[PDB]
Amino acid sequence: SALGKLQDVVNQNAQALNTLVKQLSSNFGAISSVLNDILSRLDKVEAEVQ
Amino acid sequence: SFVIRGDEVRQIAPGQTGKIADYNYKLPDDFTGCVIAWNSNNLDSKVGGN
Repeated sequence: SALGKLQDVVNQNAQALNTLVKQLSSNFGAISSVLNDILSRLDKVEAEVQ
Repeated sequence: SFVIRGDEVRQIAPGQTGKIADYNYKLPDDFTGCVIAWNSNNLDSKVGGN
């Protein structure tokens, strides 16, 4: 209960980096979250828009 | 300037693929300009084939 102040600073920085890494799996409305899987399955101008 | 059949005129644009685009005449992805076309059957066809 006392050392929770220092542990929370560790937990907040770990949760922030986990959130930043998990956001690589998001689409944002693109066809895919995987960047090679866009390029290997679309023509140049279409892949560029995704 | 060139002649091609009326179908293949659709390959004459930036970002297209197909043998006229890819093996004959490729426009840049950053092209600035106008593509102008017309049917020339009366000039460019001949009986027995041109």
